[PDB]
Amino acid sequence: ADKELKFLVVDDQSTMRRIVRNLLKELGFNNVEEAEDGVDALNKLQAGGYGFVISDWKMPNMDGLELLKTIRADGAMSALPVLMVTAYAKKENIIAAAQAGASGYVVKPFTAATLEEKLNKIFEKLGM
Ligand code: BEF
Ligand SMILES: [Mn+2]
Repeated sequence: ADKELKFLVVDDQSTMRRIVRNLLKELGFNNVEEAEDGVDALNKLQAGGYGFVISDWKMPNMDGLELLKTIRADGAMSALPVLMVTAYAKKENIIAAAQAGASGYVVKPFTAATLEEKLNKIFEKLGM
């Protein structure tokens, strides 16, 4: 994928945002911004230019399933890649996120290799 691809990393825990941002840097992606919940995310997205969203689920103000649904329903951003990265591991959560249009889903805790693999799977699916 294009190394200038602009990522938005959304998680309500600063530790997890730092993990994901650092992993992206190792993969050669430095154009990375952060958000703390779905509302903060949407504000950043409105500003434009984003090419990929990595999102937590459990967050105050707007949770990540609502964020994913909002993105998918909005004409300006309906095709934005959204990778869910969450501690929710139950199949009903996986099903609800998949049905809502998630591009992929990673369960926390996750290894660097898992994040790379799942990002690549999405790049290949979308021809990026
Ligand atoms: F708080 Be997240 F869904 F891991
Ligand atoms: Mn959370």
